[PDB]
Amino acid sequence: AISIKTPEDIEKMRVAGRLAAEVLEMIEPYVKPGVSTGELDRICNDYIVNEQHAVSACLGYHGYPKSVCISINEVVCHGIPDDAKLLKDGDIVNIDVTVIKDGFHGDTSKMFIVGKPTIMGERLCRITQESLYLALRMVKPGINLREIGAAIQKFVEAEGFSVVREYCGHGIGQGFHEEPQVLHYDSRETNVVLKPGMTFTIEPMVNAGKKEIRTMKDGWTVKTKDRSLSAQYEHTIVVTDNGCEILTLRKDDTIPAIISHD
Ligand SMILES: c1ccc2[nH]c(-c3cscn3)nc2c1
Ligand SMILES: [Co+2]
Ligand SMILES: [Co+2]
Ligand SMILES: [Co+2]
Ligand SMILES: [Co+2]
Ligand code: NA
Repeated sequence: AISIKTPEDIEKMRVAGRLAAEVLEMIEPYVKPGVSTGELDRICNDYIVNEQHAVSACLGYHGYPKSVCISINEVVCHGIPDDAKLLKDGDIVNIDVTVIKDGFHGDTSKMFIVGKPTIMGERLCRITQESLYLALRMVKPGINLREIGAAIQKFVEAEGFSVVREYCGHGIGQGFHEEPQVLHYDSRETNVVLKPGMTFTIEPMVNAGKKEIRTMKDGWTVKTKDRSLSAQYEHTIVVTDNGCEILTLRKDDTIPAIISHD
């Protein structure tokens, strides 16, 4: 559009964003060696539907068959939960949740390391999260999204890693994937000035190796071409008069929910 949310709209996004975040806090103790991604997905859907009184935006959307996306190791994104896929020590696992409540969407993802961490896994997860946080700290009215993507890329590359090009952040509200596209790297194509009341996600995908990615024969599951590890974190935000408010913050986040400039 780009769609500006009213205060009422924003309050409903606060509620959907909290619910999405709560799914991620809930699922954590279940993420252990020997659990399958299929069970994790069931637990999440059961929780969203029967405790939260909400629904998964994933389920049925363009025919997607499950309720969350679960992406392990070299899978970059859109991993499909499966009863036969079991987690094991050292795995890094992204769970991407999107909840609809009262017509509004809340979208967020985080990494989990399973059992005994490996050093590359810990590092990649930490740097990815730090790249999301740096971008969040830049959001305010007047800024251009190009600057934010540029800053993500500079940081990630300086840390020896690479930024997935083909996937980005997005506006969100009564629609799951709204304008604008929120690129996580510098592009001359990008020119979006932020205004208060915009709501969008930042969701960098970072590869320990080379940025290149291959989609699977299923035209969907995405892996890293060099089979390097890939990590992602995502938050949903609203642009405020002097900053942003994070709508999907968790107790384990180490960034304030409200960021203020001046
Ligand atoms: C579940 C179902 C359909 C989904 N379509 C998206 C998507 C489009 S651009 C970035 N993400 N993600 C999905 C997750
Ligand atoms: Co997606
Ligand atoms: Co998401
Ligand atoms: Co998203
Ligand atoms: Co360490
Ligand atoms: Na991954």
